[PDB]
Amino acid sequence: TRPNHTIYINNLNEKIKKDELKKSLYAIFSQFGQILDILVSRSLKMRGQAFVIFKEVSSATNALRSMQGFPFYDKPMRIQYAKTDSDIIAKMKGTFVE
RNA sequence: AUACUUACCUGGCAGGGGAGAUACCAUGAUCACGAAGGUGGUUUUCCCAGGGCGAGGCUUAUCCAUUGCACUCCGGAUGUGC
Repeated sequence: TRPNHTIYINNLNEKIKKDELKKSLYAIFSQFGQILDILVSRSLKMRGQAFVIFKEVSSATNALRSMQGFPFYDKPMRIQYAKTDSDIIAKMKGTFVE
């Protein structure tokens, strides 16, 4: 609930292949700012989810506000801030601990 | 259909890995203890050829499970090709 560089997206369509999903998330979410990375896995724990990492928290906050509920492959997107900093954010900060 | 008989038409030949090495066994080698080797085994190194076993992995769809906070791939099942 507290703003973050990374947004967490769930309720994604699980049928969509990994590169396609990264691709289509990039298209939609660059409109709000510079993206450092989009992480997708199709494993059991991680399917249906993506982390979009932005350079600025303000882009993240605007991306979260605007896209909340957005129809994406026949499913509304659920978006939150990530609970924890993404490794590349934390290393940028010197906050990083293994 | 099978076996033989006669007539007619036809008709090449040759083979089954190869090459090394073997200290050990057999061949109980005809000259005062002995050949070397060769041959046949055994073991082994090359040239390797066809099979056996299929651990693992690649690919794609049905069903089942999953609403999951990660940043070291990575749920289950079943089937065509690899």
